Amino acid sequence: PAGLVEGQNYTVLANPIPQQQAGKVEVLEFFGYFCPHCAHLEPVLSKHAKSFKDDMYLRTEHVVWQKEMLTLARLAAAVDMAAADSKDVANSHIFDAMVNQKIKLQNPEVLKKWLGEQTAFDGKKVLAAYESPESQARADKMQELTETFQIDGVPTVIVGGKYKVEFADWESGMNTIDLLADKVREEQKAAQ
Repeated sequence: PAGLVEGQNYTVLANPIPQQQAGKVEVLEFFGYFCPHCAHLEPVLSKHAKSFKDDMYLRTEHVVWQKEMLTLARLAAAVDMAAADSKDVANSHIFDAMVNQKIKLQNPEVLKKWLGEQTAFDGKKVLAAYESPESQARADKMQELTETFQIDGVPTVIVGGKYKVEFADWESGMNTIDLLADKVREEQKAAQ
């Protein structure tokens, strides 16, 4: 009952998600900017990621559950691109705008004006990223992942491509991530 218990604090995916970086331990969060629980997880997870070892990284993917949602995935892509060095501020700003302010960032006309006005993070650079072909292809991939892996709830966190965190609350889930990361690290080394 202590530590990792399959079916209790984690489960194993039927089909693993390929990691972006080989030989590292990926922590993958599926989320949506419209999602209140995702906005609450955000500060916990982003803080915890500061503790990550050099062989771990946090990857995020926005779900696409309807055609209108692709714009939000393109925003997520743009933040990843242009705001890599201050993603936390950007996500903070976007969750507030969507969840608290009720701004329709899923509408490109609304989103582009809003982005141009942000400076707590580099809104103009994120706007440029949004307008780039990279972001359209990052967003298409998010839809593909959503459908292929049947991600039907957010937030969802998967470690090492295969271990889904079953959260009791956000804080305890961070401990689960650490345990799963060690499990992965030593699985991947034992197989090499």
